[PDB]
Amino acid sequence: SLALSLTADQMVSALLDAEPPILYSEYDPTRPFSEASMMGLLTNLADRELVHMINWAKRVPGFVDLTLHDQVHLLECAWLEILMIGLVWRSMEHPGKLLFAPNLLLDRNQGKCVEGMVEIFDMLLATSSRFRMMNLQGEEFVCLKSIILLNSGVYTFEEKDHIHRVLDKITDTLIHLMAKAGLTLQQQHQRLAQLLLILSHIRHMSNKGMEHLYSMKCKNVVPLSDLLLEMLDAHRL
Amino acid sequence: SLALSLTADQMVSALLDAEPPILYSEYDPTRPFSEASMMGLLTNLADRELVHMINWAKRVPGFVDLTLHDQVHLLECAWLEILMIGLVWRSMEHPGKLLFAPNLLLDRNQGKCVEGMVEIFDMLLATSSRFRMMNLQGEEFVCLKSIILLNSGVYTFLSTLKSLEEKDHIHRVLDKITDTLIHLMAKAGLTLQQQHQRLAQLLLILSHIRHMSNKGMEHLYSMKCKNVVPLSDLLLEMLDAHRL
Amino acid sequence: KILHRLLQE
Amino acid sequence: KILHRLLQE
Ligand SMILES: C[C@H]1CCC[C@H](O)CCC/C=C/c2cc(O)cc(O)c2C(=O)O1
Ligand SMILES: C[C@H]1CCC[C@H](O)CCC/C=C/c2cc(O)cc(O)c2C(=O)O1
Repeated sequence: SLALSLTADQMVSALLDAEPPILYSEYDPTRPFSEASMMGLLTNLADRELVHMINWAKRVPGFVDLTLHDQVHLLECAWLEILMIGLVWRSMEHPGKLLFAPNLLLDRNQGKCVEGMVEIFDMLLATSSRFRMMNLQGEEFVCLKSIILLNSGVYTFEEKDHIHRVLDKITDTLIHLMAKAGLTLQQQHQRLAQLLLILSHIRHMSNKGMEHLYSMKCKNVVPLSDLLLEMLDAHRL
Repeated sequence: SLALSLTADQMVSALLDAEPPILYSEYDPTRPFSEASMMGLLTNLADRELVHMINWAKRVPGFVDLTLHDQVHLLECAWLEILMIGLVWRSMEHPGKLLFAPNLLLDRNQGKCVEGMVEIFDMLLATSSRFRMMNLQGEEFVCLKSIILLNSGVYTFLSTLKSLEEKDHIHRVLDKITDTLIHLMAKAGLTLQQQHQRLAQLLLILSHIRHMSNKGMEHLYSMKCKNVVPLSDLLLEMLDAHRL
Repeated sequence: KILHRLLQE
Repeated sequence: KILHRLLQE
């Protein structure tokens, strides 16, 4: 496995290079927001982001070593967590707002447009605030995003052993980054823990987001694409 | 605050001493299970465990330093995660089974006696297997459980102001528990690389525990509406806090 | 709330 | 399933 063979610097470079682009939304300022139109913008954006994610995932060391069924499973379990951590990262330099896209920057009040949405906005904003508080680095962000991909569905499966080997390698990588940044050994494990504990909150937000998406579907608020319907169905709500 | 002045060994001792007792079920082993009977036994047990959990939380260093409102918030957010990690710990030496109580040891297939329960059983069993695979130690377990208490709801308040004193303090206490985990691993003879790897492995399990709690909360909510079982007022309040 | 009362006992 | 197809594309 070339994955297990990578140095820390090589792992970081591979991850940084695999990063998807920031996409634009279909926002049209000529019409007022409604619940349905905001949900339409967000689901359309998610659909576009998902295609780039699928191809990003293939570039995460170790991922293509798995069977298609395991790849499907990991992405099915983690897709919304991955979208969310990306959103939170994009939004770091915009306190009080969520940068869904460069032409779609929303505050919590605009979140109220959609039933049950502001609660999720609030959690994402608190997570972005936490990233700011910690001065989360770009190199740390990409490690965290790959950890989510490999970890979230791993407990719902040799293949497992391989996944855990890749995860250990990403841990070594995070430690390497912190050491190179001048953190003391004690600060190293403290920060590693702070970062990984955020993943519990991201899991929580994803779970609530999945419940919210299911509610929008069940109330016919917005047409969901076939991809989103299958990603949602995987969580069997 | 004594919390921030405790040594690693002192933290472990405090957490070991705070441990709640293992309760028995009122389960009559001579009578077969029905969906109603099993849910009655499990909800009854959860209610009794919750009362002991509240006393345990008060003994977790740093917890009583918080306002009553912040204490309530953390427990409301983390209660099912805490019950679950305890259950997984109890069941670690019973492959394929869940030791809800010494006289209520249920295996994978018995989760089928309850609608939608088996899926949760399976996630819990996979967690116990993971614990077994890692050889989780009792000292590590109590650290992980306290981390869940302090972490799960910490971002759902700090929310100023000026109760940023609350958040920062909690994060300081969390760092102390991280220090304690690493101390235990160093004491166990792990290399630095193995310590960092194991710490990450342990904390990543907390993500799975969060997931299980969220699924569990939906199951409990559906059991309430199906009126399958009468639920205590405490249980109903802990459930309503998640406003499903 | 019940939890509020138990945390004071 | 769509995701299955997309992973091969
Ligand atoms: C605010 C949140 C609401 C999720 C439930 C929504 O019901 C999920 C559908 C809307 C998707 C929002 C979304 C899109 C995207 O491209 C990236 C994202 O991080 C999100 C997202 O976080 O949506
Ligand atoms: C299996 C799981 C199902 C939770 C949903 C159930 O709907 C929640 C009510 C049943 C409680 C189960 C339970 C009780 C307890 O004392 C400790 C526990 O860990 C659990 C528990 O994990 O319940």
